[PDB]
Amino acid sequence: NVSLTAKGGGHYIEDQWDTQVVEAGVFDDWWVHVEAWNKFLDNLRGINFSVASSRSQVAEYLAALDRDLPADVDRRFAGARGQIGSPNYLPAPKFFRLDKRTIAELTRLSRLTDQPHNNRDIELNRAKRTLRDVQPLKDSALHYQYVLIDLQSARLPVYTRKTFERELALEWIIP
Amino acid sequence: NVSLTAKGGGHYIEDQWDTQVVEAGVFDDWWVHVEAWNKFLDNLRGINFSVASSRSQVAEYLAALDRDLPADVDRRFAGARGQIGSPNYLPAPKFFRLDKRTIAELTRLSRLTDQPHNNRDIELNRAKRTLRDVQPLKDSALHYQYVLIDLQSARLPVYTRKTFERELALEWIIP
Amino acid sequence: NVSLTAKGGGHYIEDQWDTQVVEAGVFDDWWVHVEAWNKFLDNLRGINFSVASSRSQVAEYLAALDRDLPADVDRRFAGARGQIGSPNYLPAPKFFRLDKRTIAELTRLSRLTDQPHNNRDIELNRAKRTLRDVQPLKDSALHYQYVLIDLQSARLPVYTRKTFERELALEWIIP
Amino acid sequence: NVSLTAKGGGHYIEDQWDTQVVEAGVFDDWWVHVEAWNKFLDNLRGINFSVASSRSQVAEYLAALDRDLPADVDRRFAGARGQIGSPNYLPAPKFFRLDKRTIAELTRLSRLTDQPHNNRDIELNRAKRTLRDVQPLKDSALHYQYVLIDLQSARLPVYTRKTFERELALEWIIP
Amino acid sequence: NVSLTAKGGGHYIEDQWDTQVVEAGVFDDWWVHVEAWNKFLDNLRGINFSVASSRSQVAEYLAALDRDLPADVDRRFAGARGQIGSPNYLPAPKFFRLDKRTIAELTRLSRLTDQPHNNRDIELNRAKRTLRDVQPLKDSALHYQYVLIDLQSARLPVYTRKTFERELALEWIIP
Amino acid sequence: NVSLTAKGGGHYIEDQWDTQVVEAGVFDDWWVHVEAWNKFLDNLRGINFSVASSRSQVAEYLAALDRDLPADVDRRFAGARGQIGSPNYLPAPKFFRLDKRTIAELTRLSRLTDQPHNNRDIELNRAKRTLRDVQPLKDSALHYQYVLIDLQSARLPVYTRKTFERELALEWIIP
Amino acid sequence: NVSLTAKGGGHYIEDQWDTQVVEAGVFDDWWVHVEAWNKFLDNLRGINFSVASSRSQVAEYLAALDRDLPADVDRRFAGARGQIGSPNYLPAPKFFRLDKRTIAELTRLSRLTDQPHNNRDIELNRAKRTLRDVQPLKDSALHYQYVLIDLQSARLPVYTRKTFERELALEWIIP
Amino acid sequence: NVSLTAKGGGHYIEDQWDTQVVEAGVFDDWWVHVEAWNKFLDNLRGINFSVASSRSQVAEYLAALDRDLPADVDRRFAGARGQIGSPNYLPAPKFFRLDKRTIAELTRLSRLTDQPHNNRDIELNRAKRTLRDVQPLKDSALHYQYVLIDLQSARLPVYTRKTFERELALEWIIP
Amino acid sequence: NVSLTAKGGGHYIEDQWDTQVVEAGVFDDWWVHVEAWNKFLDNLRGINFSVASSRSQVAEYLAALDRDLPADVDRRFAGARGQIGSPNYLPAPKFFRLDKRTIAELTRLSRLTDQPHNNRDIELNRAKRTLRDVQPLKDSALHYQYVLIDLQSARLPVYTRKTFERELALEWIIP
Amino acid sequence: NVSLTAKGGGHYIEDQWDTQVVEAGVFDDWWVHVEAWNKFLDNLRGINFSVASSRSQVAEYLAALDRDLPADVDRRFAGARGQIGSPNYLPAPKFFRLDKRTIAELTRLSRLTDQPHNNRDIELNRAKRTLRDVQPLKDSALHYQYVLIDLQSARLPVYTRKTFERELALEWIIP
Amino acid sequence: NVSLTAKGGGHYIEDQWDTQVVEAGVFDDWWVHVEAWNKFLDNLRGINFSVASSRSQVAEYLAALDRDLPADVDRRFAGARGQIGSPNYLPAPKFFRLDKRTIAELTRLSRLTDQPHNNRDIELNRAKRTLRDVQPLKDSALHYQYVLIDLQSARLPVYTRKTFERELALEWIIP
Repeated sequence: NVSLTAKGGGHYIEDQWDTQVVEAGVFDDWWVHVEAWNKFLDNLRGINFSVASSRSQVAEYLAALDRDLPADVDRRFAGARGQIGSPNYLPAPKFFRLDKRTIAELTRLSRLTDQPHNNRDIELNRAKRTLRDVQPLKDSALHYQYVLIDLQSARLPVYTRKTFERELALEWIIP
Repeated sequence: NVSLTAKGGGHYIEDQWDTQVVEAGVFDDWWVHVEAWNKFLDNLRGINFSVASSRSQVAEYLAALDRDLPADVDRRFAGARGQIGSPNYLPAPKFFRLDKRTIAELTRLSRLTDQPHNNRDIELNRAKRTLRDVQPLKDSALHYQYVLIDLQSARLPVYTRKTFERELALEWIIP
Repeated sequence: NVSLTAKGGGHYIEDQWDTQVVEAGVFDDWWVHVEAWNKFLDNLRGINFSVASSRSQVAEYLAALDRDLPADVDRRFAGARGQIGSPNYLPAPKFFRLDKRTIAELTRLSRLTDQPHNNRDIELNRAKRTLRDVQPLKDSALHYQYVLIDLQSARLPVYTRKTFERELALEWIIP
Repeated sequence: NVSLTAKGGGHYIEDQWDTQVVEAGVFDDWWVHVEAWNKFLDNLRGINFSVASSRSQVAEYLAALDRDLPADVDRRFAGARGQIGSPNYLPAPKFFRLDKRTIAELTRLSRLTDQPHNNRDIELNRAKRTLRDVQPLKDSALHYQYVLIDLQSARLPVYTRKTFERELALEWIIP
Repeated sequence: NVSLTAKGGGHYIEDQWDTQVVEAGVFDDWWVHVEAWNKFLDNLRGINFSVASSRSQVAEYLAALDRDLPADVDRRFAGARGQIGSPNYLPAPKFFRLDKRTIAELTRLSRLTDQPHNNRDIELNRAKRTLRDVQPLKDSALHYQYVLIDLQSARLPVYTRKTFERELALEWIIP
Repeated sequence: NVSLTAKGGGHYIEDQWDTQVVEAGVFDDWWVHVEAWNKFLDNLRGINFSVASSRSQVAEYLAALDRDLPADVDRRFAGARGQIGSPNYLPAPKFFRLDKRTIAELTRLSRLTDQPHNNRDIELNRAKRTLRDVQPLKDSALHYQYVLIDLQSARLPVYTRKTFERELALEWIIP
Repeated sequence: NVSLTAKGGGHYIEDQWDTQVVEAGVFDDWWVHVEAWNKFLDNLRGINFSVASSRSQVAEYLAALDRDLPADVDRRFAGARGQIGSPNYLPAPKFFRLDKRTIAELTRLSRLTDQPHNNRDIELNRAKRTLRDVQPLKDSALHYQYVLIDLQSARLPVYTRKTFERELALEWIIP
Repeated sequence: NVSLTAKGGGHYIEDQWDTQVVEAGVFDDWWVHVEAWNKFLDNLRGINFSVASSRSQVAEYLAALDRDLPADVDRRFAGARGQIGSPNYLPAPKFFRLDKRTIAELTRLSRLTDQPHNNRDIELNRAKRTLRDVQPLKDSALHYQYVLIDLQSARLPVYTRKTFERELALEWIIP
Repeated sequence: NVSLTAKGGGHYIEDQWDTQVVEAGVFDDWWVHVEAWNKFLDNLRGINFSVASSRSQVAEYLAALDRDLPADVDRRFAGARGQIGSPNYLPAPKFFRLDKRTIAELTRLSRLTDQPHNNRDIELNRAKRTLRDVQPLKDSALHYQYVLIDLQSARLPVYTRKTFERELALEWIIP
Repeated sequence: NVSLTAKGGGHYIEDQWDTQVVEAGVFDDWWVHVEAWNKFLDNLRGINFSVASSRSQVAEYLAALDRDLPADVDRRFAGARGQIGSPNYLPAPKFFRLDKRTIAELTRLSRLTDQPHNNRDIELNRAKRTLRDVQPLKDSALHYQYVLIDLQSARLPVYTRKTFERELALEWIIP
Repeated sequence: NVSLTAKGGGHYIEDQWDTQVVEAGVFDDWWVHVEAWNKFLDNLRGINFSVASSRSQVAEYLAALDRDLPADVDRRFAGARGQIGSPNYLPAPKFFRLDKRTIAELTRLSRLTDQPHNNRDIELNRAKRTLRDVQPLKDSALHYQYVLIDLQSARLPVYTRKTFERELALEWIIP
């Protein structure tokens, strides 16, 4: 994934594939599915700071919210299945383009949540024989509040075939 | 959800769908059902600061008060079922448009309620062998009073088909 | 590896192989497979600082994310198998050229994660008969946040036969 | 080793062998096989500082990554076996010339890793009846980070027969 | 946004678009919606000086009170929907032209509210172990009173199609 | 980027490319996309002085608000896609020419925000065992208010093909 | 590098090579690739003064932004690959000539960033048992602001074959 | 070294060898290889002042950047191997003549970096039981900035056989 | 601006444009819009002497009360839109011609308001550890009263097309 | 710049170029663009005396308000693009000839603004442990008022092709 | 440099070279390139008096604004490349003859900027434990204003081949 639409027909002319595709803004850069991005966001919403394994989640969800381009010549940009006006339509496949800027920020959260910590004092005097402290946690907790805000705030460009097609002058051969 | 009105007929001309719909102010931005927003608000009313799990609620309710556009071409904007003047009417489906501004604020509550804390001292000296303290809790408690006030105060635009139809020049083909 | 495409046909004229290949920017310098680089990156994402063996991973993954040129005369630069427009295509073999600059940085992480440490006090008083401390860990933890950011941020040149062929004037004899 | 190509034919004219070979830059100076150097480098990558026997490795690997000239008259400089364009080719034998400068640096690592230490306090109070300390280890740990960086960074001259032959005006008699 | 009226018909002749539109007083300069400006103003009214996050608001509201021209050829200047004298009218779309002068002033507030401050003494002696001071805050507080007054005082030109059309000799082709 | 419009057709006659393009005012000098410049500006609006990482943003955003000429022969100056009067138009690609003067000023902000500072006293007496001070921060804070004002104030020339074409006598061959 | 265009054809007549090439303004003097210079500049933009290893970068980047003449007879001045008007063009190889003046200035930054410092007091009283000070750092910090400004400000001559060929009367023999 | 070109043929007439070679400006005076000088320079670039062993480098690199005349009768001045216009060319062997003036300056750096120092106080009170000081280091640090600048600034004469041959009327007998 | 009336028709015969327009009393000399001049005047009315930023206003308002000729051939002198006697008329565009004399006086105010001052004593003894004095301020305060009086007093010539047309024998070609 | 109009056609007869152009009043003497001069003037208007960096501006703006002759044979004197009476006209390119007298005066401002000063007493007693004084600043402040007045007052000759052509008997060959 | 035009053809008859060239007004006397002199002048414009290293610039720029005769027999006086009327022309190479008078004056600035000074009191009481003074600086600051004025004021003779050829009866043999 984002996988989806399959090999067949063929093909992006590929005279333009490299001139305009692998050259930049592709592979180098993420694509995040919408209605897939929206629930991730609340996944981060969405976390207590901190008990471990409530921070182990940030680190993980960045992986497995699968984040790659919807097409490879041969294969088509993710598209609509079926005609309009009918019970089987299920048309809208959607994609958020993530700026280089965003990703760098996204990893920022990725290691917002990691702090080198003593917790391994619960075990020596508590299970055998004082208090834990949080200022490192908390100035990361609030840093978090801010880094997260901008991700929701800033709009990211939506893409589709009507659009990824117009957007870069690339077209899909019939035969 | 907001789900509801189903695939059939068809369809928003879709000549204008992207020009005027996915382009902005849609997907990017929330829709909250009224008479669904109203009880959420009291859900937040509505919380003691703090015993945990009375703050775990804020975080959750932001999810599952389901918050998305009432239509996708193919499908129609949420509408009235039945004719006027009759026992089966049940006409009014209503929607609050949430500003980009609001959501950012809404997450503000989302991590108003999270504070990195020591509570895990109840366990070592209390269950085995001093006092808890609240200033971090309380300046979040009052911050809360203020962030919440504006959500009730500020009116948010109500939408309906008579209105979402006029609002953006988009129309629903008969056949 | 990167291994792959096999001995046969022959061959890069080899009149130019040394003039333009072993001379520099080859052997001396890494090649990292794409869609192979992308998951490594999240491998590093991706680590807690620290419990050992969560830092033993950085050190290892630098090895075994195999990182060498896709060709040796005799053998061809990694290429596409099959014709366009058909079920068996599987065309895109991709490669990130790693700057001399990057590698030096990459090892920087390699011994970001190594710190000479006391941990071997858990054993004497804890298992027989005080607290661990983290400032060395943490100023490496944050150093980490920064060294890692640039690896994602900075774009690295993508290469392919249409491209590694044009890029250096080297060509593959038919017979 | 580097051993390899065997006695036969004969021979470097040996009128020039001493004028241009044993005189300097030969025997005096190392040769390191490529694709043999590359894995050593990660061998050093590649080490924790410190638990002993994770430092005993540096000392050893400098030996046994065998590091000597590919030829002695009688015998030829390491070369290609077989013709081009065929399944049995296996052509590329490669060599890094190591500067006098490098070796001196290489031993620098060799006794970066050796420190006179107390560790033999684990045994008296721990096994019979306080804490270990690391500043000597750690300012060697970081010294290490730097000494190692330059080894990867700096390119070292690649050599081959097309090249070791041109490089010094020495040639191999037919009969 | 200001978004609104949609692509269709076409179009500003565009023979005059650049002569009289992108040339100056457009893009370069803001447009603020009325009845959208009016509530912003009270947003600033409207702030206590100071507790942080009561100054974080000024900075934000300048963004997201969306402030751009109501038209782009192709699209029409924001207009009236429906005929006069009827239940669906909702006619008046209104716009404040903001002088170059105003914006520069508007940012003046933007960093009226930012002061480099010590507040991070509450944490060391108050949460661990004297008084805060306000003269920098207060001579910004009063500076504020004055900078804000002129924004309300000075009238800014209202615009509409009957007017933006007459105002610059630009007209909208029928077909 | 600014990337965009792709290789094809061809080409700027290139008899004039160097006489009038690489010679000066090109490569040497920035181009900033409009509606891309406008949000950057508020990005700077827009910052508190100071907590670090609220100043780390200035430094970054200067990079990645991508700032280069819209064309290279072969490729065309960024242009309009589609005919006038139709749902797919999306015509206006816009560009701010940045004076040599501006850039020098722009870097001025770039290291307005950097000050050599003691902050690393929070750690010794606060986390182990007095007040921070701001005059260096604040006379940079206000310096900032002024350097930023002129960037918004001063109009910068807008460019387009109707215009970059007339502006320098350069034209695009049909075949 | 700048490496690139390869041995073949031949050759600069070399009757003029020394009269007009090695004699001066060549080898003696740097060449910096454009679109390679542009990102370096922001590399320096671009640095905090100071935490070490944020100053270790200046020193390094001067090396490895590779800075040498695009040609050696035999080999051609870096040139365009392919014909005009076609998908494979990738024509523009560009070069900034660096004045003797610039380089001397460039090293000025090189040891702007180096200051003999006490930092090695963090370790004795902070890790075992007062404040750090910055005036040396800061009058280097501001010195920096100025030395850097001129590098962006001053235009440096762009070169190409159409130009390096005309510039010195040197020409490339066909056979 | 500079070693290189080998005994054979013979010979500089040697009627003129002493009249014009050993007499002066030879043996007495250094020769530094170019493209060998260029990387040394950045070697010095290139150093932090100070932690020891970052100053031990200056002292060393003056040795082992090997610095002697390219010829001894019998042997030829370093020359080109192969004909022009062909894949094996590798023609340019280059040499910087170092003035008596330069060398004296070069040693100036050689003991710029040496200062008699107390550092051996880290060991008595720090490892057993105050602050280090830098004014001697720093007025050597800046002295350094200046001594180094002139080495890059001042051009040094390039030499080659076409040139070392013309330069002193010395010629190489055929038989 | 004064911008306004647009390119079209054409044109001032331009046989007389230079004889009678650019020659003098045009470009050289200001034009100030009436009903635009009138509010500026009260802008200056209108200022307290002194607290800074109440004097920063004089300096600014001289800029941005935009002050240039209403026409350039091609374009017409600012004129009336629509016929007499009707709801849309909005006829009167008006202009004050500013004498060379006035402008020189106007700048007089421009640096009436600037005085080199000590104010930066509030900061050393007031914020850390006597009185400010005003005679320089006040003899500028009263100087001000007088310089300002004459600007209101002296009438300046009003201009319009009925008048700028008669005033210089210049006329606007029909076709 | 003033750059602009490009090489083509050709050419000033150049029989008269030197007799009447390079001989005097050209190169020797400045040309300042109008509508480029006008905003510079207010740039100087326009400055407070003094806080540094409000005087650093005078010095800079003299550079970069680019000030050179509009033509070099081959190239034409800056001219009008397009025919009269049409939407694309943009005719008027204008130039102020600066007397030798003016420039000398202009530099007068250039080092009106520079005064050798003590300011570097803020740092010793204010940041560690009396009043600043202004008479040198102020008699430069008022000197300024006067030197600036004459620049606005005195009219400077406007030039154009209809005029630079008549002005010196120089003409532009057709072929 | 001024270097440029290369050896070839030949030659100034050299019967007249010494009679009329090396005899006087040549070698003895400077030549400064125009459009190279013009930016130097602003380089000096252009300096604050004083902080050191803002005076170190004067001293340097006198060197490296390279200042020597455009020709040596054999080589031609700097000339035009290409024919008139064509895209490649780039004709005008220009030169200011500097009087003996000027140079002596030019060095006057050279040690206008050098004053023996105490600054090395910042270090003893300021960094360990009164005010700096400027009268020596300032009467050099103003002396500067005057010495600099005449350099701009006084016109210096422009030279070219049409002119350096006529100027001294020297001519360039064809064969």
